Amino acid sequence: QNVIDPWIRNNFVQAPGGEFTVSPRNAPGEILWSAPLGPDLNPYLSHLARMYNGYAGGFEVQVILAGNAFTAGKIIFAAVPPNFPTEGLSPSQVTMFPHIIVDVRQLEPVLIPLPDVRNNFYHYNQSNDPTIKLIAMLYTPLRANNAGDDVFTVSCRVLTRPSPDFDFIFLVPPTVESRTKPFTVPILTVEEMTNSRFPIPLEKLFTGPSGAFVVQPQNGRCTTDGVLLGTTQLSPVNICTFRGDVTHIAGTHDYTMNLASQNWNNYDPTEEIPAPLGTPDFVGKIQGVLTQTTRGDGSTRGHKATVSTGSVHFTPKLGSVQFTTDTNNDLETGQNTKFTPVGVVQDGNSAHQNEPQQWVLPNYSGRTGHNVHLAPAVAPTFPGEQLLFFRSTMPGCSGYPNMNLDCLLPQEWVLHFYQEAAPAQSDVALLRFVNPDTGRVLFECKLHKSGYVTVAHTGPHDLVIPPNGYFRFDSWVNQFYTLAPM
Amino acid sequence: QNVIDPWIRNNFVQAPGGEFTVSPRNAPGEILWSAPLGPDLNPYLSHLARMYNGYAGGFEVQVILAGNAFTAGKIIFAAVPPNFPTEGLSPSQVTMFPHIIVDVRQLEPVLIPLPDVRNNFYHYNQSNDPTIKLIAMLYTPLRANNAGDDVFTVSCRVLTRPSPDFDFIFLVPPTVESRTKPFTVPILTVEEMTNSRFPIPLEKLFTGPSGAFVVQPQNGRCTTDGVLLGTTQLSPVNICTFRGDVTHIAGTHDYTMNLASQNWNNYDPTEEIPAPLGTPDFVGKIQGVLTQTTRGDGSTRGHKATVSTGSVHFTPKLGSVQFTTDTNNDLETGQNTKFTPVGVVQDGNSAHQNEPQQWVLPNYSGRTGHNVHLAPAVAPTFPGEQLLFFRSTMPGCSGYPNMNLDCLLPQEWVLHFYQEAAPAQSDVALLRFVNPDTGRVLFECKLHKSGYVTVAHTGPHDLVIPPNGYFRFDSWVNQFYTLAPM
Amino acid sequence: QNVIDPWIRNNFVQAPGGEFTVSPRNAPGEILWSAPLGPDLNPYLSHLARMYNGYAGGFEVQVILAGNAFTAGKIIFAAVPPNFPTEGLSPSQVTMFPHIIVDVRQLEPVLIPLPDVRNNFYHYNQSNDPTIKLIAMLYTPLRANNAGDDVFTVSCRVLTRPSPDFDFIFLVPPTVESRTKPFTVPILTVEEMTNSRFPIPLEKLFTGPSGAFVVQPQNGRCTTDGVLLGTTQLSPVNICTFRGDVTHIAGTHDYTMNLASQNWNNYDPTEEIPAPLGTPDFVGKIQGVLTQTTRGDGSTRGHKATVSTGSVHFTPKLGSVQFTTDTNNDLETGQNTKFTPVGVVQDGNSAHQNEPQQWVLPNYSGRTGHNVHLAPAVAPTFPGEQLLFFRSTMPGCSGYPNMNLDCLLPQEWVLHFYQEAAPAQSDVALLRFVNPDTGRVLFECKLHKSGYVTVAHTGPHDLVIPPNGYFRFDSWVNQFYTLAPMGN
Amino acid sequence: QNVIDPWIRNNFVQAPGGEFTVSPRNAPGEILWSAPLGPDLNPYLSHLARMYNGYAGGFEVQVILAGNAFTAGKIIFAAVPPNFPTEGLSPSQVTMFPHIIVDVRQLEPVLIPLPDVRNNFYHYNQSNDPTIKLIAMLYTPLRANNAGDDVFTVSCRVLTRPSPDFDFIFLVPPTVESRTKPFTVPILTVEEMTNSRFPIPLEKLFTGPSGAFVVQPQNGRCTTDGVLLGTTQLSPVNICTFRGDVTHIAGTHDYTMNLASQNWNNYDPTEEIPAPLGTPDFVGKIQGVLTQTTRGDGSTRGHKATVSTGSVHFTPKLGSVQFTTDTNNDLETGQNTKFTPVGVVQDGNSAHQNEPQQWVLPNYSGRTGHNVHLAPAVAPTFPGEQLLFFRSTMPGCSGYPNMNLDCLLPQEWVLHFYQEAAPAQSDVALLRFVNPDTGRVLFECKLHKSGYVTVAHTGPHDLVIPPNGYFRFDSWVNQFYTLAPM
Repeated sequence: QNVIDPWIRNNFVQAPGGEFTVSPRNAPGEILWSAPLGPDLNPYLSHLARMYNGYAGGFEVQVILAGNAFTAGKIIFAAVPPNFPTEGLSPSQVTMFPHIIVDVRQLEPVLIPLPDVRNNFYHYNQSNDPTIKLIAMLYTPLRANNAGDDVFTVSCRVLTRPSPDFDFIFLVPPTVESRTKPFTVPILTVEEMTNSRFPIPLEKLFTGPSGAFVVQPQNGRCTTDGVLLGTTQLSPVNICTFRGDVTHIAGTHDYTMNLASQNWNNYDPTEEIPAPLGTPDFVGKIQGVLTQTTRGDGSTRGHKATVSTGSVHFTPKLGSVQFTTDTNNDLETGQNTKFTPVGVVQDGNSAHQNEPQQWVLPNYSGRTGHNVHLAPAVAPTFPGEQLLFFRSTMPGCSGYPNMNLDCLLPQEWVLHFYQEAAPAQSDVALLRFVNPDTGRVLFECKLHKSGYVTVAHTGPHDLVIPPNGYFRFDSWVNQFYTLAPM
Repeated sequence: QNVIDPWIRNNFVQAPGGEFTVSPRNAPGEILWSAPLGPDLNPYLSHLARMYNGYAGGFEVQVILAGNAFTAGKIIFAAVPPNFPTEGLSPSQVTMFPHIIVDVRQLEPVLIPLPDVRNNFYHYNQSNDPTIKLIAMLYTPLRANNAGDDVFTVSCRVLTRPSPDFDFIFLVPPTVESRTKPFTVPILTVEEMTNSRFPIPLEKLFTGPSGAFVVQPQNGRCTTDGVLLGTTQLSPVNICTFRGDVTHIAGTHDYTMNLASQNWNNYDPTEEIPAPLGTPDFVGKIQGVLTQTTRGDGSTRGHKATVSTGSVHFTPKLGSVQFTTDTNNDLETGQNTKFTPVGVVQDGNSAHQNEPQQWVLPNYSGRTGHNVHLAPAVAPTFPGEQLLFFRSTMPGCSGYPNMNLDCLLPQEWVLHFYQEAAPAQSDVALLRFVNPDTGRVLFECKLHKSGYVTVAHTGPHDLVIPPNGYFRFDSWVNQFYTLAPM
Repeated sequence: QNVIDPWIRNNFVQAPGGEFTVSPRNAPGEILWSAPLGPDLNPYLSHLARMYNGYAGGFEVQVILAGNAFTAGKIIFAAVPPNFPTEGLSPSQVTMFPHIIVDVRQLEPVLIPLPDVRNNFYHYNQSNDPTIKLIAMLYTPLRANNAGDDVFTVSCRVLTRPSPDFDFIFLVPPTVESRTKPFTVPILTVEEMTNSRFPIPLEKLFTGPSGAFVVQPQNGRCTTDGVLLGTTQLSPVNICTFRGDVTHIAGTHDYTMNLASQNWNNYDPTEEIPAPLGTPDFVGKIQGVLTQTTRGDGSTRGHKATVSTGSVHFTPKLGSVQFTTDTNNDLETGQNTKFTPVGVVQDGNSAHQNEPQQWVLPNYSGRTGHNVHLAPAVAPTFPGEQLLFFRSTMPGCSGYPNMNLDCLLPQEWVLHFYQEAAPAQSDVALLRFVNPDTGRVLFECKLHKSGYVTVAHTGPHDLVIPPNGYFRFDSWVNQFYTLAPMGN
Repeated sequence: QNVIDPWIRNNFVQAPGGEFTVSPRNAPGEILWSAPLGPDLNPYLSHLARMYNGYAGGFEVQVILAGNAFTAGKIIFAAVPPNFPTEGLSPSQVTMFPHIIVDVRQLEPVLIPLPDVRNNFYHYNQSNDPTIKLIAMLYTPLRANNAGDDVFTVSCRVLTRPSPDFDFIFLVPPTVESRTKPFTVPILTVEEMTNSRFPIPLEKLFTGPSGAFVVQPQNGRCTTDGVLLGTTQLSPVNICTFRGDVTHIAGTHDYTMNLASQNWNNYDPTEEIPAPLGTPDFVGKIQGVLTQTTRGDGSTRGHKATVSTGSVHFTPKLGSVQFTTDTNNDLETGQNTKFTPVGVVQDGNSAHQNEPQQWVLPNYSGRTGHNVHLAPAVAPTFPGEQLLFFRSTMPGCSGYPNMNLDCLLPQEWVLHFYQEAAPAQSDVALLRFVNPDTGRVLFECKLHKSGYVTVAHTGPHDLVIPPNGYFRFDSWVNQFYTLAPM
């Protein structure tokens, strides 16, 4: 009955993220490891279940500890009931759960049954029902000598196998439902991806502290399950463009432009979006080419145009922008018009590399109120963690613009996330940068569900990488996991 | 005849205060652990006894002593008769009792039964009748024969389970006025908590030596079981304010003030309190505003004033104080007046930042007499441990006053302790400062039941604190517990 | 497989929230009492549920009434299935469910079973899965006007016990974050509380009409769920304290102060709060002491200062406030300053006792727009009751300011509600004022979930209470509760 | 444990929506029939479940496919899992499921069991938890090898009976607010029903092409389950009337009118409605009478007036409209006024019978802005099917207006649908026009749940109707049902 290959039933395989470390710096009460029970703990089962509809049965978990006979310290493994919060658990309270105490001096592996507890006959794959969790916590601290400057840290690995009662229910076609679609990151190299906040190819990767300013970008924001945030869009050729009608302002060289949708349709200000899609999200002076499709004499138009993101008349939310040109009067109202950006310029009365402040969001509503429905601010929370920016150089036509432009996610990544709406099985995913020429790993980074990348490094540092390197997805883990220093 | 859940009777769980430590700093013969028999030895039983009125039966206790292989020592466990005092008990006299001696390197848990020895059917939960007491003493000092500069503190665990004959007698509701409400600490972070010696919000924490001065503040003192000492009072506002009758002294700007009661009555000099509640307990000049309400027309009159706590005339205990101001008129002698402090001032001729003298208690009776009913002095009792002060910056108005102010307990903590009269099962409560977003512990501090906090550190040191950190209670330990260094 | 105390299965105890009243104002068809089937309706079972994770069984419910022999009418109790709408249920249709009809004149109690029906093996404690709901409603119109006077209130009491098949499933430690903690009220006396909208102690309680003026304070607002509303802080020291930069205005004694933060950080005008935390909530002139503390020299010379809220120069939302003082030169603009409130004063050129208008909200953003993100207004709904204000008096310095000040909740109550974060089982909780010397209850009041207190009384009145009385929480009741007359 | 009548368990009856058709016009792979398991599959069970709260058990279904001997084709029946979506399911993926393939020429009924697959004891009647779904798909297109110009549409029947284990759980009264009140159509004949776009009684029915214009009326729109869309309102009188305040414009006869609410209040511009309820939705000049009641003496003043819906000033959404009259006086600006339409007028200079433009929606916001919240457009989805309009003749007053007016639904039908919120079990309801005195059927029409009627006809055609004819509901069918030609 729905027989699984006996090799699976008679062998152990590693859980996707079932590895952790115990260091002398750790204090009692810290949650070392935490994982829910389910088919995801076994990659073979996690792929086989994609063809089935429901599962029911427990697991058997094996714990492997790397230690010798000159160390002391005890770890406790407990099974938490399905609906019970684990935040703030005192180290004394965890012993009240069904628990097993392991010494770091052990050589043999530790076997732990984990039966499934439920109030229904079986679970559904799409139900996402709560399940029994397994948590490993440091009980008695680690006491051991250090080998000079290197601290002795014990390693632990977790393997899982299905119990004899584990079985699937009903058979379904494998590739119609996306709920069980596995997560995958594109394998394009860094030098080929495109910056999301401006139509410029990417240049390199940057790391550094971000506590001196508020990092709240509005472009390239998308959760890993395929949900767009802020004003992020898909097409990379509309990042900083404006489409709509134009009207000259008498007495000057200025034009008031009324925005229209990307399909040249009406735009509704009541939409719960901070600005129409493709609105720039950085204060500065943008130079581009303005082209109109005119009838009568001819459609051949196009002049150099300038947009002031900091002007009080810059109200993309209300549907009106101001354009500065060099011709007194050459356009007319009533024809479709589009603006194509070409670069960023500077004002001669301001400080160098001070106008294109990429971290300062222009007031989308002008002066009548404040911007609304903004994308959530992004900032690291764990110690020793710094954001990984995709950095590109912005060409300038005049002055000395701050050419460094940083994106949290490239346009290809957000497009791929939107296309493949793979649900997230935890709160973060472990990504390591792999060089295919030699197979080595340059560094490991965490990809949060909110759509940003963090690394373990301190201070500014420009990453040096081989051209052929690319990112590869490893496994879903929770925030407890830590990364070795780069 | 009630029945306990069969799971409790068959498994071992950790008592709340069930962990202790053995350190080289411990002298032989010290009482390492002490616990009376009762429901408090098991969290499940300590929670279930709230619904019952009596108990009868013994216990089974395991001790986990997983120490390092390089240590050496001997620990003795003994049982004490019910009425037998243990104030001055010595190791030989301990060995007179039924005893078991165990190594520090023991791997297997040490199992001990505790039959209940009593002269009646069963004990009363609401009473305090003595019963069998279990004591663990350091029979032999701990020494390590390991190469390298290391300290092998041995952490030992205690687990308890009820004997098969354990049972409860009568059923009562879990009301308020009972041995209930287990001790807890407010989850408020440091920033919002307000100072107890002056109406000023806190900004930081400090630790440092205290041998060069006598630390004996009178405000913000409260035992952990809900007892107020000295001049501590609940209201955060009535901390250094005065209210009463004012009389003008001819020929000078000074005024003589007869103190009123807390709300409107007259002060009682016979009260067993060193001073009217809300009297400052530091020698210096305090600046404030005298406010008087005239019932003739409802007009409110406010004048600047200064009070010299170090003056001879400053006698709050006798019910008469002296105020210094700049205007020697515009004040009636038949109306109630209030004094609201604003800051602290100092004489520029005197030593800068040396006049406030935060750790000097002004005499409440002037030259005649002395302070009588004072709070006990606070000093550390264990080597290498220093007090923890909650530091704020009291504002100044002239010169360079010593704005650095320290308080032992924030007003929120004393308010919570008074509101919830939680009984104390031991002398020390372990508090761990934790970061909720990270799960790690910044440091470990001991909260003595007398109402102060001690840490393990040497020399002055300004604490570094995450914004979201808060104190968490873990266990009950005695005075001889050793803390892990920061 | 588990067992509970045999005494519980053989006795009836009162359900914590099982008290309700019937009055002639109530008409047939209105729902009077409603309760889900859970362990929380039995105190011993409620206590045990904190130790276990899953209940699985029914109950036996007993009903006791208290009626005089003049009153007449029937009350119907019924059980509603797990997923059945109860809106619009006529008194005729409700009889089709399992039901009991109890006469108001019935001395003896009446019994009713509550067998649990479900499609699951057992329920979860931290979940909202629908269960059988016991309802109690009027069957025939009540007629008691002849008896006694006022509005004869007939009382009810509901007792419960577990069925023989009731049993728990999993054993878990009782943790603080369980989200099952019962709601509680601080036992602090009224005289030691702190006013939530000014740093002065409380003195008395007040009741009076509220229809002549709009009640919408922004201070002292906090729901029973621990969510802070409007512009409320935790520390009662920063109630009306401003901290930030100061700039002198040449030619006069006025100063312009730019607020930074409560932690001397950069101000954030993009926050959704109506005004910076700790701003005054009334229109009036406030007198205090402004102190400047130079870092290098500690030039801490205090100066008398006044701030006039409601004027065109009072724009806390934008980040600018005007101070009026006596010395226009003895202040350095390069150092931050703070303002310490002392009292309020009244302009003598106006009518006496008119300057402080607590209810009126000053324009936080001056002439540039109307205030936004305000706390919801508070007004009683059940006819025959009035709001209960915690009343104090501020000190005065000049003029004849209005001494009266009212706050909806004391600061200690707000702090306790924020700390506890106890979930609310209904919209109204019943609180009785209790004298601890003898244990007698003085009066009853209803604490709404929105964060205000109501008591049944008409006309202005100052409550007379012993100095050592304190509030106590008893149960959760619906809006149809007929509150007993206060009478003190 | 209740018992069903033994007659039901032993005999087969036809489900309400239990008939479908196979036609040469059907493309392969289309979902011919779809039905979830439940009481709805049997009229007796669908009536008995009104008294109960839950059910559990399977069904047995016969399919009658008595087709002609000259046809050819294959139909596949498959069972779908509970949580399995069927939005984009293809025939191969259907064959992945348990399947049975039957001919169109089959004589014996095809018998299929449907066991209930569930993860709990029983389902809730008031809920919408997914269960086993049965789908019949056209595996092979239908072709006929018969001489002669004929179309052999094959009508197929479905009968259901409950399995022996079918049972109900709990007993509840059949109240109003429940899954009750089976759908029904008023038995009123065509003549008495009144128009929804104007207060004029109907006279005829029409069918015709709709590809030359966009059919999107805003009045008389209502889904079959009791939801009002656009500006549809219940009252047959307040259909094109206005009420509010009037102001005179100096120098001209035009008046500016501020709209009031439905009864007396002020209009709310923030409402999620395109215009005040009862606003006309066709571009043209409407003639009516303005009536004003003077509270000074009770006098009533009535004047002729004309409103130009196509004018720029006609902005009902903004709360201001413009009226044109012949007398520029005799109207006060401080009293409520009502506008009662009488007919439609047109400019004789313009094209005759071309100004009313019944299928053109006037802009509710004038030149500025656009219509925002509109009802979905109506267009046929099956080849050879045309909309059915209820035609009336709106009166005129001058010139030759296009008096021909069409409405999708009469006001009685929308009133009945709103009054009785009957849930819909499918997307299409079959309505047959019948003659009660004869018993024959004049024609067959489909009533889409979006609130429109479609028939099978080509080209313009005026319906011929007996005086006593009325619409009768028969069954529920999906979108792909083919109708018998008139």
